[PDB]
Amino acid sequence: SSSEIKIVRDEYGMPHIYANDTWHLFYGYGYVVAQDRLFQMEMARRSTQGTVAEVLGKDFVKFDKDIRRNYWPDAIRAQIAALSPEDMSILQGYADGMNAWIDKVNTNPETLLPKQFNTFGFTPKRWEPFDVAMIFVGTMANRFSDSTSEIDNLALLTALKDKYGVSQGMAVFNQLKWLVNPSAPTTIAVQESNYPLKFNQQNSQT
Amino acid sequence: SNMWVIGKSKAQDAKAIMVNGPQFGWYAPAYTYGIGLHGAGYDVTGNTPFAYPGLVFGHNGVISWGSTAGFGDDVDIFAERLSAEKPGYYLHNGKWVKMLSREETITVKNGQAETFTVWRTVHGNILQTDQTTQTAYAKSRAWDGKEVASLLAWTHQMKAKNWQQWTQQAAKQALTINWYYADVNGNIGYVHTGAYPDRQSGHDPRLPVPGTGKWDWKGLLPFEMNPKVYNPQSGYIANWNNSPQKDYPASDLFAFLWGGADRVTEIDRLLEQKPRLTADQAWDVIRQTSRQDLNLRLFLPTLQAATSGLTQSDPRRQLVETLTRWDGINLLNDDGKTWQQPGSAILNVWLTSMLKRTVVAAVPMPFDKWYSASGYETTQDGPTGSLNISVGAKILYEAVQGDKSPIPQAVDLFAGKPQQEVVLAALEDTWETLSKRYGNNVSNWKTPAMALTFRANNFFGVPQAAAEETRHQAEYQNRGTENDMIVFSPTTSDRPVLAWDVVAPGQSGFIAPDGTVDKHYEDQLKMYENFGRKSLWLTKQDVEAHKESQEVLHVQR
Ligand SMILES: [Ca+2]
Repeated sequence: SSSEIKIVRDEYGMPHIYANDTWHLFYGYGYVVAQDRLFQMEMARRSTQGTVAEVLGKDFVKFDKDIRRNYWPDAIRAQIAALSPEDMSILQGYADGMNAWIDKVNTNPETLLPKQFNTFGFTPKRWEPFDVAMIFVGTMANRFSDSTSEIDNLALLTALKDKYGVSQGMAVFNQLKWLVNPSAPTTIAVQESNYPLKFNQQNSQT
Repeated sequence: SNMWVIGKSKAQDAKAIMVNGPQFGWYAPAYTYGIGLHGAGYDVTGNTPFAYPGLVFGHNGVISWGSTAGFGDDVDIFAERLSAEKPGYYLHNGKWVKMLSREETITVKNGQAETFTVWRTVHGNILQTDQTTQTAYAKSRAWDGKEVASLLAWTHQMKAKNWQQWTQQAAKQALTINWYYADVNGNIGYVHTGAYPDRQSGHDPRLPVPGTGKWDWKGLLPFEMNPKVYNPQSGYIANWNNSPQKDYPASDLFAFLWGGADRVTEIDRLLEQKPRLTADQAWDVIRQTSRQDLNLRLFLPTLQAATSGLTQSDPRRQLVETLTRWDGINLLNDDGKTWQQPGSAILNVWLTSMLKRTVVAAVPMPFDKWYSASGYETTQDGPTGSLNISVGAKILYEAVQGDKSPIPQAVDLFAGKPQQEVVLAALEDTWETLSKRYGNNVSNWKTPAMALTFRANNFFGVPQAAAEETRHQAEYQNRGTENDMIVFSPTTSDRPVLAWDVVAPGQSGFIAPDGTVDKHYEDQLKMYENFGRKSLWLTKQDVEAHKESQEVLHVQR
């Protein structure tokens, strides 16, 4: 069967999904995620999209504004609109599977609604592909691939320039925040290769 | 996050061994989610953060993969030229271009809603503006527009069956991440993935560039420039967020440096100590590196040199002799709260004093505070992430290396004094502070250990569990949030692959409305503490043999 999804859990409760096409596969995956981690997933959805203050109040308004400042939702939606039907199936299968368990939960809350929801006073909402993509953007791209302190760097550089004068201020800046240091231990040995590019380290753009 | 991959020429009783310890902090429920997928071209087992569609850690019976944060510089800030008259516009390539803008309304539970506007230029979203200079800063990411493709690369790569197919998916992953590879034949590889800008000549990537047009990136560098190695001469690949390769520039973060003092050396020493390693010994590197003080190695020779001509009864020297007898491994006492040796406390106090006399003194306020931490800074709940060597300590290490450091010491951080005098003064400060609180008999110093908290709030500071769901672990371990090991072609089994992981507190975070906790809510928590691990299954036979339950769905799209 093409309509069948078999879910086997092991002795530690880890789910294995057996399906015959993409949409069914990731529907299974989303359905067990909704079973195991609904409250965590709903709070991560609010965190990555900046909708925490709606269920938690005034202490989270700055947080919500900072999250929304740091991305552009239409750009994410356009990337989702250009996927091919096979790639789109991953995302929408996953959201549909989540939705199937959320429908049973909001229909039988006396036994199925995670305690947390009653504690914090709100219930789960249905997911779309955009929400699945925003979990990854928010917790992976934004936490580990968005780092910069270029504005602060400049304020340090300016202060060193006032203290030690223009040329030496720069040389102290390179002592504190060097561009590269040839003695750093590397994952690739020099015998195998080295980076070919060389960069400016005098702030030549001013 | 760290990773060691051991190939054919270094492995004992197997062809390949991969051990990964991604460091995300510690949370309840667990930061990663265990999942096996069988069908539509997929046949995988592993665990992954926030149950992403693609598994960041796992294998598919032929190859295995793993990741560590890369920290390359893929974000630069463009200083945009505004106009007092004609607001909402910015100069770009000789014309006044209009900004993209969107309005947002923040609904607030038991409060009034708040609305604000978000602005964007060709370079990215505006971070901040300087109306005095009529300058607005735009953050420009090299991966902008490739978020969804990166997610999909991480999914599709689970189907690869060898290096060539795997690197094609690594070329599409645009975030600065290190990716690692191992296979059933004993091949091992590494790629520092992501999209990096092709900058104009004279662009210093540590500081802002004018956004008026002439400094615009030219494009993105090709994938052939990404640092990468396949079957390295050494027999192994190790990374603890250190530099990928010689001459590769690091993030522009003022607190982040790749220098001569780096915690990856702690993994290297252990892998170079033995000609070959078994799975059990590769796994045991987790326990050693978890407990290892990172500063001992760095500054013990300086401390020894400076106290060499001191008498037996000078307390500064007895502090160094205690350190000299120590291997730097922290162990708990029987009380569950103090360390067996005082070493980390001494280094902490010494290092804070040394920084305050050297690096801190050369930098103007209020930037001096960026270089004062010793790197031991924690609280009662313990460190929120990994222990590292602080920035101040990496800069101080270059300084005590003399003309053996490649970094020109434009200011003398010792300010005209012989090093040994500054070292001895800091050692006097250390003795004064510690003897006051513990007394003069060093042998009965019982200094406080760091503990470990599985927090109920997630990394953004937002609740994802009630506060009582917090869990405490008496021993702090500088290790992955999860640890997973994959062993290919074991000589000790008939199976081609064996894999193990540990996902604490457990795979479920479900609590019923009557407060009844799921059966798998916390059955991995003691296993994590003890450095234990559970088997990951992949084949149907193994899944059936270990089944605890089954659920069948019939659905049509
Ligand atoms: Ca930069």
